[PDB]
Amino acid sequence: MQSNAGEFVDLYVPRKCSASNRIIGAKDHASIPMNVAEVDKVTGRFNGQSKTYAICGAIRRMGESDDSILRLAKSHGIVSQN
Amino acid sequence: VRMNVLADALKSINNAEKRGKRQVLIRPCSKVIVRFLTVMMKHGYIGEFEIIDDHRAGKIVVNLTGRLNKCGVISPRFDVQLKDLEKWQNNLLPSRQFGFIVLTTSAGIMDHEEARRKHTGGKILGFFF
Amino acid sequence: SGALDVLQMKEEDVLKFLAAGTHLGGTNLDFQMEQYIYKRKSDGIYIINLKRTWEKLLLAARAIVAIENPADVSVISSRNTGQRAVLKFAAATGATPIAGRFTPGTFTNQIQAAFREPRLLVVTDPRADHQPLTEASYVNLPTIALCNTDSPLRYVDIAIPCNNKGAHSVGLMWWMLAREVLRMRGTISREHPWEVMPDLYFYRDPEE
Amino acid sequence: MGRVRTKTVKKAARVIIEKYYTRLGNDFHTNKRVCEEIAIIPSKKLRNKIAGYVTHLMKRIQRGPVRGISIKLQEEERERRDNYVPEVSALDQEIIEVDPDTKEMLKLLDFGSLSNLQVTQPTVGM
Amino acid sequence: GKAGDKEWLPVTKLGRLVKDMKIKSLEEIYLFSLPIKESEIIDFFLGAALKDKVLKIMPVQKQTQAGQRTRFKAFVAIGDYNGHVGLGMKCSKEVATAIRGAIILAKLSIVPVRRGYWGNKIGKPHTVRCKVTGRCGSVLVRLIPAPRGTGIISAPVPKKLLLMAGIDDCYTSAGGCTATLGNFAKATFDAISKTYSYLTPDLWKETVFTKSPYQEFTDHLVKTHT
Amino acid sequence: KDPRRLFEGNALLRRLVRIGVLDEGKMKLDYILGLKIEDFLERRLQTQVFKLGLAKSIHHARVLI
RNA sequence: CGGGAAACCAAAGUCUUUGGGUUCCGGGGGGAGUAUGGUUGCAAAGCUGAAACUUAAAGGAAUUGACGGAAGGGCACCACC
Repeated sequence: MQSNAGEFVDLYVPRKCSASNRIIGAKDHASIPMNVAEVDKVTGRFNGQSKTYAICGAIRRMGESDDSILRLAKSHGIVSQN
Repeated sequence: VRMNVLADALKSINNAEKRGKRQVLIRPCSKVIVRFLTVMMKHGYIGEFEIIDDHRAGKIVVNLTGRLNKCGVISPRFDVQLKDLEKWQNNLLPSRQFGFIVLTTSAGIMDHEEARRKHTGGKILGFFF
Repeated sequence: SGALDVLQMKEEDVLKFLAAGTHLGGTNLDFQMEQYIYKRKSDGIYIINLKRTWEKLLLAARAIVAIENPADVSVISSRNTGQRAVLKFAAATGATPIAGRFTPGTFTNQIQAAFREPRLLVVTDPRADHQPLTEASYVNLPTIALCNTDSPLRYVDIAIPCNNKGAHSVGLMWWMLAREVLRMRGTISREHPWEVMPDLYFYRDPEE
Repeated sequence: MGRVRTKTVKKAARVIIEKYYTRLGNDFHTNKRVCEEIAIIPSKKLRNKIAGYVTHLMKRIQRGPVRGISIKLQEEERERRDNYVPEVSALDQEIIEVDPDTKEMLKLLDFGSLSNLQVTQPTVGM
Repeated sequence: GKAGDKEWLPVTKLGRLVKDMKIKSLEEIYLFSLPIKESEIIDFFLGAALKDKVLKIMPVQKQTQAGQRTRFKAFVAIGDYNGHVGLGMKCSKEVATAIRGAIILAKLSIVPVRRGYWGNKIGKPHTVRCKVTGRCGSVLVRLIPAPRGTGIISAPVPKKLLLMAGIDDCYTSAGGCTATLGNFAKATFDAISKTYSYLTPDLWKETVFTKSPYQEFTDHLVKTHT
Repeated sequence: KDPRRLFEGNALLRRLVRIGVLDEGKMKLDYILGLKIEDFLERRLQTQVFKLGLAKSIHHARVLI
C-alpha cells in the first residue's frame, strides 16, 4: 500500500491464513491461530520460541483447522509420518 | 452437450479456490485452456499446472495458491476494437490498476496490457483478478 | 522423530495404550478422520493408529505448554467418563476446569459467573461438548479434542484419536497429556515414567 | 395445595442450611430460635414459615442427600465414601478370553499375552 | 469540559490493556480479530472525536392479549472521518434509550475501511482500492472507485454513512427495495467492510505477523482479582 | 505522450494557469482532478477591488464595478 | 458452503465478483380469456386475442394477537355438578 513517494499508507496489513493464504479480516472472530512450543531439541524443556500457524474461520468451519495444522506442523516439524 | 471447454475449466478453478482447495483436475483441456492457464500463471494467480495425457483430449492439474478472487470467461467471444478494450476492462475489472482482461488477437492469446503495448486487438476470451 | 529422539514411541507407552484399548476405533469412520485409521478389523471395527494417536497427543501437549498462564487452558468434559479425568488434569498442570453442564454464555457474555477467557480449550467429546466447541468459535480460541473415528471435526484444530466409547481410553489420554505437559515446560525432567498411577484418572460411579 | 412455599421462603431455607447445617436440627422449635440468632427476618410469620420449611429439609437431608443442597459435612462424607476398591475385579482370572481377530489384533501388534479362541458368526444389522 | 468522568471498569482483558495504555489503536484489535464486548474500549481508542448521526426513528408494533403495543426503533451510524465506521439499529420503549443503545451498538460494530486510489496514487487515498458490494435481504449496494472530485454519488442516507467512513469519492449503484432504509444502510455497511476482505496483489506477501497483545500483556490482563 | 492527450492536456493546463486558477504540479491533469469552485470565484473582479483596499468590501466592489 | 423476500432450496447452488447452450412466457390490479376477425370442431367448445372504462393498491412471505361448531389443554358454583 505505497503512496507517491514510496510511503506506506492506509492503516494495517492483515494476517493471512496458514492454510489458504486468504486475508483474515478483521471482525471474523470465529478464527484463531495456534502457537506450538519449540523444544530445546533433545527433548522436553519448552524453550519458547513459538512455531505458529494461523487458521481462517472458513477452514475451521469446514472441519479442517486440525489437519491444516498437521500439514503445517510436519512440513516444518515436528510431526512425521502422519 | 459442449459448446465451449474453457468455461468449464475456469469454473472448476473458481469453485476449487472458493472451497479452499489447492489443486484441481480440469478436463478436457485445449491449446486455448493452456494459453489462458499460462497467462494466469505468468501473473501469479495460479501456481504450476500439469497436462496429463490420456489418449483422448487431455486432463490438467492446476496447483493454486489463493490470490485468485475470480477468473471468468466471456461468451460469446465478442470482437473488440482497441477502444472497446478500454470499455471492457472498466466493465469487468476491480480497479483500473490491476486485474487483466485476456483476449485472443491475431498476434496471440494475451492479457490486455500486453495487447496495449503490442498495439494489436481482437476477440475477448475472459479475465481474472 | 523431529524434536530429536527420546521423544519417539517407547514400548512402555504403546503398552499402556493397547492395554487401555485406545486404538479400538468406531465402526462409522467419518471422512475427515480417515487418515487416523490404520486398518479395519474383520467383524467390523477400526484400528486407530496409535503411532499417530501418540504424536498428535505430543503435539497437543506442546500447544498446552507455550500458553503462559497455565490456569487459562480450559480442560472440559460433560461426559462422565471424562469428569475425574479433567479434574485431575487441572490439579497437575495449571489449567482451570469446566465439567458437566458447560453453561451457555460462558465465553460470549461478560456478565456471567462462569465467564472464562481461555487461550486454549481441550475438549473430550466434540459431540457431547458441542456447546463449548461452538462458543469457542465465537471468540478466537483454539481447540484440542478427543476424537474417536466418528466425531465432529468442525471448529477443532488438533485431534487426538481415542476410542471415547470409553473405559480407560479417556482416562489414559488425559493422563498422558498431563504427563507430557509436565515433562515439557513443567518439571518432570527426564522423559522418564510416572510416580502417579494412571487410574487416578478414570471414572468413579455408583454404589449399591 | 393450597400451601406451596414460595421462593423467598424456599431460598432462605437452602441459604441457612448451606451456612448452618451443624447448628440446625431436626426440630421446628429450635431452628426457629436459631433464625433469630443467625438471620434478620422482618415478620414472625415469615420467620416461622422459614424455620418450618428448612426443618422439613433437615428431616429429608438426614435421610438422603437432597437434590440441590451442599454443606461442608456432606462433602466430607461423600469424599470418604468415594474411595472404594477391592481384591479387584479385573483379574481377570488366569488367561484372557479373546474374540480372536482381537487375537489377530495382538498377533499383529507385536504383543505376547494370555489367550482363548471363541469368535465366529454373522451378523445382522437392525 | 467538566462533568465528572465515570469509573469504567473493565470486564475484559482486552479492555485492561487499553486503559493501561497497553493497547493504543483499534488496529491491534482488528489485526488480531479480537472480539470487542465492552463499548468503552471503542470509546477510549477512537470514538473520542468520533461523531454519531441518527439515521431513522420509524416506529413499529406487535399484538398483546388485551389489544396493542408500539415502540421506537432508531438507526444510528458512527464513524470518525477516517477509516472507521459502525452501524447500529435498536428498538426500545423510549427514543432516548433507543438512540443511546443504538450508539453503543454502533460502536461495538465499528469496522475497518480500506480506502484506495482511483489510479494515480498521489497525495493519499481518495476512494477505494477495488469495487465491493454488499447485500442485505434483497437490497444490494455496489461501491465503485471514482476519480477525484466525483465525491460520494449515493443516496443521502448512504452518502452519510460513506462520509463518516471517510470515503472521499465513490460511485454507487443500488438494486433491490432501496426504500427499506434499514436494509440499504446495512448492505452498504457490508459493502464497505468488504474492502478489508479483498486481497489485492499489494497484499500478496506474508509475515511473522504478530504475537497478540493479549499474550504479551497476559499478566497485565489478569489483574489482581478474580 | 498520446498526441491527443499531450496536445490538449498541456493546453487545458496552460489555459487554467493563465487565469490563475491553477498552479504547476497541478499544471498537470492529476492535480485538476483534485481541485474546486473558490479557485475560480477568487479571480472575478468584485473580490479583488476589496482585496487591495480599493473597495474594502466585496460589496462596495460590485457597485463600484 | 452457497442461494432466496422468506417459507424453503444439493438445486431454486456456482447471479452486481451480474456473460456454458438453447426454447418459452410476464411488465400494477380489474375490464377478460371478454369483444372482434381468423382458424379447428357434428356439437359442446378450443386456439390466437384487444380496447373504452375502471382503480391505489392488487398480491407474496414471514410476525404477532384476536377468534374458532380444530387438537391437548386448563381454571371458577359471577361455569356445571
